[PDB]
Amino acid sequence: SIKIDRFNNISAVNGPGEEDTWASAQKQGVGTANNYVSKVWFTLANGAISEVYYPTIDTADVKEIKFIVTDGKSFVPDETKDAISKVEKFTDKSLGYKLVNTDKKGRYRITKDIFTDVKRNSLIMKAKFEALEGSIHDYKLYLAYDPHIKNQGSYNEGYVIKANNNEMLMAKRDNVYTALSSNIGWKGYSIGYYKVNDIMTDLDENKQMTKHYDSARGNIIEGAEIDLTKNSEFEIVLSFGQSDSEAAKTALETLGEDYNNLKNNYIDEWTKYCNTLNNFNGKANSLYYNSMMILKASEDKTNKGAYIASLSIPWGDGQRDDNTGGYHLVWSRDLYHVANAFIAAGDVDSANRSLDYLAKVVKDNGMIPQNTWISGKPYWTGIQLDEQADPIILSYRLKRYDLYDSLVKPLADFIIKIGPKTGQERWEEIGGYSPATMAAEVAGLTCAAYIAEQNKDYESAQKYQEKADNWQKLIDNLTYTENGPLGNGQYYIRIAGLSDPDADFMINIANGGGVYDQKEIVDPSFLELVRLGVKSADDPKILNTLKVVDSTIKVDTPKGPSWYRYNHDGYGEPSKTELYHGAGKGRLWPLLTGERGMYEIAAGKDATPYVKAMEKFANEGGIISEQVWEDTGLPTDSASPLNWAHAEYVILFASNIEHKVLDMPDIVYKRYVA
Repeated sequence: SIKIDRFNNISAVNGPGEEDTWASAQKQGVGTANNYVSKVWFTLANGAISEVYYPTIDTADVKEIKFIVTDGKSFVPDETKDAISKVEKFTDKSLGYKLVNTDKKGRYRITKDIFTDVKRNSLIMKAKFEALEGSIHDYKLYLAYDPHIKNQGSYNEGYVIKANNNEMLMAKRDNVYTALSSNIGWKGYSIGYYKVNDIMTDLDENKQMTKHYDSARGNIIEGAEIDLTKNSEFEIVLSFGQSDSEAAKTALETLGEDYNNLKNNYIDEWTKYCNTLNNFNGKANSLYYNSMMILKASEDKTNKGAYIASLSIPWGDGQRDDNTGGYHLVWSRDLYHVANAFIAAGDVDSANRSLDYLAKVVKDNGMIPQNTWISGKPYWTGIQLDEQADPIILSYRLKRYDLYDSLVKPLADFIIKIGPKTGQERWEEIGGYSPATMAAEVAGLTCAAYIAEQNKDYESAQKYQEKADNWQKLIDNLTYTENGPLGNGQYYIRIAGLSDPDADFMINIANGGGVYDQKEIVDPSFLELVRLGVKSADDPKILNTLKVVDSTIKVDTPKGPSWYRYNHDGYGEPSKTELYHGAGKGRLWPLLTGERGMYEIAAGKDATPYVKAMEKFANEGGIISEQVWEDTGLPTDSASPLNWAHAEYVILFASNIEHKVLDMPDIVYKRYVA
């Protein structure tokens, strides 16, 4: 079959190396083959491949793969920080990327083509080096691969082998192996310890490879020099496997394939998917398709229906390298919104798979936990009522009345047992009576009653609706203050702790936000009331709240308007030069710009400016972050892409064209807002 020869000629010294961190969460791009066979996902940041996942979407194995160039005499620039990167996709209907990194000093230029092998688990990167000033022979090019197998940078075992006369740098941890190869091979290799004797450190001192270790374990960096005199353009392949032979064999198969063929196959698969989506009479734009592919690419390929929140590690630069994947979890709320985008786009199958995933969760838990791993196992144990309701609402829109016994009834019964109060509202920080959460509960029980009737369970149907009607009539008395310190004192507050929104009640804001009276805090989430058809867009209580919200937490950035989640939000960078580590300052959410746009449509007004604002908030790669700065409207180091925000953009974009709220459950609207 294959002839692999391993050798341990020289082991690295003075390990295990210093501790590491993940890459910046601001991504230039994300991708994966549009099939379930190729279980590899990649992300791009700062002009280079950042985290790479295998064999599941919540299993990061790589921190970075970047190029380092030097003249072998003095300067040593790291492309990820000493060069300007420009990103563009192969086409508007494929998650394939081209990167052009131009040295800030204009000495060199590196161009990359990145995508995966549709048939096997391998990441491909074609690259070419160009000498802008002087001659190419005056430069040295080195590749630095940083493996963080199974979500951790420490204790990574690195070594070198030879598969069919092909020198591959190997890395392993438990059952996960990686193989790094070159179509033209390496001019030299070395596996050293991070910040000790790694390729980067070796160059800072010698500006050329001095060490050539072929073994190491800990926080390692697998470096290699590219023989430029042999070819300024080459192909780098990274394969994965559950063994040395598998990884190596996979790399050999990918390398043996014709480049253009692999690339075209990758693009065609993605294009095929895009062309299956509604184009809205030719109005569908690039951001629409980009958003839909990103969502499509956010599903685990083993646990189908498991869509994650974001394929990034927020403020990763400041996060320690051990076990990280906060946004790599499944939230019923985010999944619900993502499913709505798939529905709006015409990909009903994807929405149903996500619903069936949730049905599986309810079967094993009897309810929806705060969030779960992609496997379906519960993670956090917070109690969010809105999360118990959304799957019911989705069951209704997908007309999946077959899930009544396994999904609808258990969740509806659970909600009636503990509602209308919630353990925590959608920001997952505080409990009480929330207009957004109660809106979800009313909509969910109404949809549950509808489905119960379809199943001829009239007893439950009546029970559910009666509860829904009762809670709907109490929303105002429980969350609408008329004694607030803001504006005219009349508005829905973020959340009430007691059964009287006019009473005094101190709450503790998360992330070091401080202590304030419930009446001092407003949250744009109240618009969920109208979004779900629980309240009319022209209800004077809604308008009154809007005045207070825009006077306190609205900001017109040079990219357009956006809003904070609520006053005194601390979930974000404390300053422009500091990363979020638990206590800082919450920034603007393009997600909320989209939600306001959706409300405007409900109010019978043009939402184009909100569509345009979201478009400008997206970066060069068409990726929308969770948060953006108030002064420039540019992305912070928050999670990106924020799948929920892309889903919101898709729904807003489409809704603004149809002139109606495409994801609002009609029976709820007809009963309360019509």
